Amino acid sequence: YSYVHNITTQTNIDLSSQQTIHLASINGKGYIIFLRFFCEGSSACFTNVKFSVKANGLVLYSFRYIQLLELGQAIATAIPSSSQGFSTLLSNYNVLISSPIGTLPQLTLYDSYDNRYGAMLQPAFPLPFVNTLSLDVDILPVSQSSYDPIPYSLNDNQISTNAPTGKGNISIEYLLYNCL
Amino acid sequence: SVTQQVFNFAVTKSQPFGGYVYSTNLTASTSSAVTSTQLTPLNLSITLGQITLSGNSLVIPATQIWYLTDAYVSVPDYTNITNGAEADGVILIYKDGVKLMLTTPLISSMSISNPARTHLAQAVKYSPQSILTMYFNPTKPATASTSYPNTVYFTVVVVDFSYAQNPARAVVSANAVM
Amino acid sequence: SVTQQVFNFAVTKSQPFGGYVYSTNLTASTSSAVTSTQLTPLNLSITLGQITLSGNSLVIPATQIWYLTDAYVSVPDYTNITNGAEADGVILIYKDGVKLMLTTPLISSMSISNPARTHLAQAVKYSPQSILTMYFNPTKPATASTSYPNTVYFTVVVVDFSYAQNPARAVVSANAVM
Amino acid sequence: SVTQQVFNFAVTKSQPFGGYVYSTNLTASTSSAVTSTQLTPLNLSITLGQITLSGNSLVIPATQIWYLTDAYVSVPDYTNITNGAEADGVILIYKDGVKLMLTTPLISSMSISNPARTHLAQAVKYSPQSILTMYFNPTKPATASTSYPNTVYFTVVVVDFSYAQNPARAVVSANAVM
Amino acid sequence: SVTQQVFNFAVTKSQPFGGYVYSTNLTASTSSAVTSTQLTPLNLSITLGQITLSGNSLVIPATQIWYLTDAYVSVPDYTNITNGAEADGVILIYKDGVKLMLTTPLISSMSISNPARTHLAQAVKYSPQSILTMYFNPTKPATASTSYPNTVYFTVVVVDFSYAQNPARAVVSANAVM
Amino acid sequence: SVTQQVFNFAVTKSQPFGGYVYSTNLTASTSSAVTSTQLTPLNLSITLGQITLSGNSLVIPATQIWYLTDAYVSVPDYTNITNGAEADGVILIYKDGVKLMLTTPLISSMSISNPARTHLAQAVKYSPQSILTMYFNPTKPATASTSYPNTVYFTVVVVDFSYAQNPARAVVSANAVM
Amino acid sequence: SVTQQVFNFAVTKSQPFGGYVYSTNLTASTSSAVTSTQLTPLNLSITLGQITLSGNSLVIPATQIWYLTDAYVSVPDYTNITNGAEADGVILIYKDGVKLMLTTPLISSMSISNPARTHLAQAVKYSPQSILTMYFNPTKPATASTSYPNTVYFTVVVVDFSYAQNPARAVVSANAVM
Repeated sequence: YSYVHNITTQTNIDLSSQQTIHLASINGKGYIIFLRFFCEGSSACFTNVKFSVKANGLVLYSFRYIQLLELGQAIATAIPSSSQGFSTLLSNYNVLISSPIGTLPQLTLYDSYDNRYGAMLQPAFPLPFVNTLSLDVDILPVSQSSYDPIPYSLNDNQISTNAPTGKGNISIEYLLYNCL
Repeated sequence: SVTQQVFNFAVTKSQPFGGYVYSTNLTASTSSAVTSTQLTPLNLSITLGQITLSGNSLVIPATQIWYLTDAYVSVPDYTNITNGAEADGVILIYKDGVKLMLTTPLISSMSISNPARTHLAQAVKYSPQSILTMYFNPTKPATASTSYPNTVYFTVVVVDFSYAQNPARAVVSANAVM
Repeated sequence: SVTQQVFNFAVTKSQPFGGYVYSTNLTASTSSAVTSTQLTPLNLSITLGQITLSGNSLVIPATQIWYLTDAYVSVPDYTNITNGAEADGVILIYKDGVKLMLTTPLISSMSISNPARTHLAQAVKYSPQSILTMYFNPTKPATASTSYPNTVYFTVVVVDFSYAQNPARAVVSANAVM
Repeated sequence: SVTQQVFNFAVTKSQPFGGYVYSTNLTASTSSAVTSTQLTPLNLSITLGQITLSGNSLVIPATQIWYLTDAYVSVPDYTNITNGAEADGVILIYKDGVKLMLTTPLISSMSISNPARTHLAQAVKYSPQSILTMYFNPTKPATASTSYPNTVYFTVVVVDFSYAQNPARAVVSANAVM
Repeated sequence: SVTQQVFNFAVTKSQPFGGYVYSTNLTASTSSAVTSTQLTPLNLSITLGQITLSGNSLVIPATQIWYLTDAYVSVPDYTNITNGAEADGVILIYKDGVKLMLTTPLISSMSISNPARTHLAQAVKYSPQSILTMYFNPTKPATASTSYPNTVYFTVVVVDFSYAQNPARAVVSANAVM
Repeated sequence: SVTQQVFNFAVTKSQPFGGYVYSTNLTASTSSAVTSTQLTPLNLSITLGQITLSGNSLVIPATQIWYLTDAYVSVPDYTNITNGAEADGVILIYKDGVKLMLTTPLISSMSISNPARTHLAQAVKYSPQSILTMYFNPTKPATASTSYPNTVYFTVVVVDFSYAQNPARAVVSANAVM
Repeated sequence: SVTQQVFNFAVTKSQPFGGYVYSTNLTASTSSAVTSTQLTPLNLSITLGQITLSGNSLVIPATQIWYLTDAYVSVPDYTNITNGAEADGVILIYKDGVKLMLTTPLISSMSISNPARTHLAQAVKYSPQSILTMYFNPTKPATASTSYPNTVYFTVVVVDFSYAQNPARAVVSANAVM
C-alpha cells in the first residue's frame, strides 16, 4: 500500500450558467482519509459551486458552501428573533473559522473580505473505494435570496435569474491510502 | 529530434491492430507574468474534430495513446527572456498528478534561433485515461517592467484506434505491447 | 536527410517494376489576407510535362505515388509574419477529406532564416488517385494594414509509373509493397 | 547523448525491482557577486512531490539514486561573463565531503548556445542518502560595476523506489547491481 | 555524409577494373541579373589541369562517370538573396535535355551556414556520353538596383578510366557493375 | 573530423615497423590579393627539426609518410571574404605534379565561425619523396579596394621512421600496408 | 565527447585493480609578454590535496597515469590576440623531453567564443613518471603597447591508484593493459 497526497486545480473558471468540470480521477482500490475543498475569486464561490465526490460511479458526497452553512455544519451561531435570519449574519460578519469536523464536511473557512472559502473532511474510520474515485465541480448559479437548502433529491439542479457571477479558481486537496 | 523514432515505433506496432498515427500541436502558457514562485501553465490541445481541450489537467480519450515528444520556443519570446521581460525556468511534466516524468531543459535554450537547440531526453507515453499536468518552476524570474506571459509549444503524437473494427476492445491490447 | 531517406527507399522499391522517381516543389498559398477564421489554401504543383495542377483539393494522378516530405517558409514571408503583415497559425493536411495526417507546427517557426528550423514528423505518403486538401487555421492573425497572403512551400517526392507497360492497377500494387 | 545512455541504464536495471525513473534540473548558484576567492554555491533541486531541497550540501533521500549527467550555463550568463560582469572559474564536485570526483572545465566555456561546448566528463552516480556539495574556485573574478551572481545548471537523472512492494529490501538490492 | 557513401561505392567498385576516383566542384552561374522569367545558367566544371569545361550543356566524355552529389550556395549569395539583390527560385536538372530528374528546393534555403540546410535529394549518376544541363526558374525576382548574377555550387565525383588500359572495355564493364 | 581516425589508423599500423605519429600545421597562402584567375599558393610547413620547408611544391622527406587531414580559415579572413576584401574559391591538391586527388569545399564555408564548418572528404596520403603542390582556383574574386591575401591553414599527420633499425628499409615496407 | 571516451576507457581498466579516475585542469602560461621568439610556458596542475605542481616541465607522480585530452582558450585571451595585445602561435607537447607527441593548431583558432572551434588530434597518455614539458613557438607576435602574457588551458584525466591495496606496483600492472 502507499499514501497518495495531492492537490488538483482549475485556475480560471467562469462562474456562469450551467457548467460541469471534472477535476481529478484516481484509479485503484484504497481508503479515503482526508479531504479539503477550496475556492477563491469573487463572492460567487459561495453560492454557485457544487462539489461532488463519487466512488465507482456511486455518489458519496455532494454539497455547496451555502448548504453547509445553512444546514448547520459550520460555526455554532445563535441569532435573535428580531432579525432576518442568515441574511443578518452574512451582512455583518466578514471572517468565520471553525476547526472540528468528523465525517461530515464543515464550512471551516468563510472569508468575504479576502474572498476565500473552504471546507474540510476527516473520516472517523477510513472510507473505502474500490474501482475509481472521481472529483467533480458543477457551476449552477443560484442567488443567496432563496436557494431552499433542505434537499429533496441528490440531482437537484436549482438555479435562479439574478445570481451573482464572476471568475474564480477552485482547488481540492486529498490524502488517500491506495493499494499496489 | 526524438519524434521521428517514436513515430516509426507507432506506425510499426499499431498497424496489426489498425493504427492511425498523426501529430498535433500542444500549447502551454502560464498566465500573467510569473515573477516569484511555481506557476501552473494552461494546457491547450487541438485534436481532430475542432475539439479544443482547454484549462489545466487534460485527460487522454479512451481510444488514443498520446506521446509527448518535443518542444520549441519562438524568437519573439527568446528576445524577451534575454531582456528580462519574461521568466526563465523549467517545465515539469506530471502523469496521474503525482508521478513526475520529465523536466524540460531551460526553455530559453529551447529557442528556435539557438544553433544547438536542446531537445527532450525521451518521449513520455500517455495511456488511455490518464491525467496530464504541468508546472513552471522559474529560475531567474522576470525583473523588467511591462512583462509578458510565457508560451512554450509542444508536439504530441497521437495513436488513434477509433477506425478499427472495435474502438475499445483493441486499443487496450496494443497498449500492452507499445 | 529525411528527404534522401524516402527518395532512396523509393528508387530501390519501385525499380524492379519500373519507376521514374523525381522531386517536385509544391506551393500552398492562402489567398488575400487571412484575418479572422479558418481559410483554405490554393495548392500548386508543377510536374514533369510543364502542366501545373492548380486549385484547391488536388486530385493525385492515377499512376503516381506522392510523398510529402518537408516544409519551409521563405525569408520575406518571415519578415511579414513577425511584423503582423500576414497571419501566423498551423496547417492541417487531409486525405479524402476525412483522414487527418499532420499538423504543421506554427509556420512562422518553420522559417529558413533561423538555424534551428523545426521539421515535420514524418514523410506522408499518398496513394494513387486520392484527394489531397489542406486548411489554414490562423492564430494571431494579420494586424497591420497593407497585408499579404501566406505562402508555405512544401517538397514532394513523386514516384511515377506512367511510362512503364502497365495500367493504374500495377501502380497501386507496387504502392502497398511500400 | 550521455544522458540518454544513463536513462536507458536506469530503466532496465531498476525495472525488475520495481522502480521509477525521471530527470530533473539542479541549480547551483553562487550568491552575491564573487570577486576575491573560493566561494560555495547553494544547490536547489525540485524532486517529485513538490519538495525543494535547498541550501548547501544536499542530502539525497533514502529511496532515491541520483546521476549527475550534464551541466551547462545559460546564454544571458555567458554574455555577462565575457563582458566581465560576473566571474569565471571551475566548480568542484564532492561526494560525502571526501572524494573530489570531477572539476568542470571553466564554466564560461560551457555555454549552451555553442554547439562545440565541452560537457561534463562522466555521469556520476550518487547512492542513497549521502552528501552532495559543490565549491566554486574562481579565476578572473568579476570586475565591472553592477555585478551579478553566478548560476550553473545541472541535469540529474533520478531513480525512485517509493512505489515498490517492499521498499526496504528493494533499494538495497537494486543499489548493489546498479 | 551523402558524398562519402557515393565516394566509397565508387572507390570499391571501380578498383578491380582500374579507376581513378576524385572530387571536383561545379559552378552554375545565371549571368546578368535575372529579373523576369526562366533563364539558362552557365555551367563551369574544373577537371584536372585547369581545363574549366565552360558553357551550357556539358558533355560527359567517353571514359568518365560523373556523380552530382551535393549542392549549396555561398553566404554573401544568401545575403544578396534575402536582401532582394539577386533572384530566388528553383534549379531544374536535366539528363540529355529531355529527362528531368531533380528540382532544387528554393536555393535561398540551402545556405551553407545553416545546420538546418536542406540538401539535394539524391546523387544523380551521369554515364558516358550524356548531356548535363540545368535551368533556373525564378520566383520573387531581383528588385533592388545594382543586382547581381546567381551562383550555385555543386560537388561532383568524377570516376576516370583513361589511364588504365584500353579504356572502352573498362568503362563498359564498370558501368555494368556500378 | 577525419583527423582523429587516420591518426589512430597510423599509430596501429606503423607500430610493428617502429615510428612516430604526430601532428603539425601547414600554411598555404596565395600572395597579393587575387582578382582574376588561377593562382599558386605558397606552402610553408615546419616539422620538429625547426626546419622550414617553404615555397611551392614541398617534397616529403625520405623517412616520412604524411597525411593531409583537415583545413580551417580564421575569423579576420572570413570577415574580409564576406566584404569582398579577399577572394572566395576552392583549393586544388595535387600529388607528384601529375595526379589530382581533392578539391576543398569553398574556403569561406570552412571558416571557424560557421556553425556548420565543413571538413574534407578523406585524408590524402603522401609517400616518400613526392611533390605536394596546391593551386587556388578563385570564384568570386576580390573586388573591394585595399584587398588582402588569402590564408588557409591545414593539418598534417607526420609518420616519422627515423628511430627504427634501418629507416630507409622500414618505410618501403610500411608504405605498402599503410 | 572525446574526453568522455577516454574517461570511460580509463574506468573500465582501472576497475579490476582499483583506481580513482577524475578530471582536473592544467594551465600553461608563458610569462611576461612574448614578442620575438620561442619561449617556454610554466605549467600548473592541481591534484587532490590542493597540491599545486608549478614550474616548467612537470614530473608525473609515481602512481598516477595522466591523459591530456582537451585544450581551449578563454574569451579575454581571444579578444587580446585579435587586438594584437598578445602573441599568436602554436604549442608543442613533449614527452620525456625526447618524444614529440602533438602540436596544437594555432591557439587563437581554438578559442571558445567561436561555435566551431578546432580540436586536438589525440589524447596523449602519460605513464608513471615522465617529464611533461611544453614550448610556445609564436607567429604574429605582440605588437600593441601594454601587452599581456598568454594563458592556455588544458584538461587532464588523472588515474590515481593511491587508495588501492598497493600503489607502487599495481600501477605498473594496469599501465600495460591500457
